[PDB]
Amino acid sequence: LKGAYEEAQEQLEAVRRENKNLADEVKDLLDQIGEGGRNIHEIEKQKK
Amino acid sequence: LKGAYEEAQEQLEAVRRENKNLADEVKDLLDQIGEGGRNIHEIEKQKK
Repeated sequence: LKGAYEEAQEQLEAVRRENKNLADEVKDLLDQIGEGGRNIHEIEKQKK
Repeated sequence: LKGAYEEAQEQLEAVRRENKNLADEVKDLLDQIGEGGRNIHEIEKQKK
C-alpha cells in the first residue's frame, strides 16, 4: 500500500489539475453566452 | 497508513464526481452556444 498510496496521491494531483483548469473554462464560456446574449439583441434591434 | 487511504479513496472518488459534474456542463454550455450559433446565423439570413 506504501507503493499504492503514493501513486494514488499523484493521481489526485492530476485530477485536481484538470478540475481547476476547467473551472477556469466554465466562467469564460459563461462570459461567451453573456456578450453573445447581447449579440442576439443588437441584430434584432436593427431589424424592427 | 490506511487512515489516509480511507480518506483518499473517499476523496478521489468525490473529486472525480465533481469532474463529471462539471464536464457535462462543458458540453451543456457547448450546446447552449451552438443553439445560439444556429439562432444568430439564421435570423441574420432573414435580415439580408
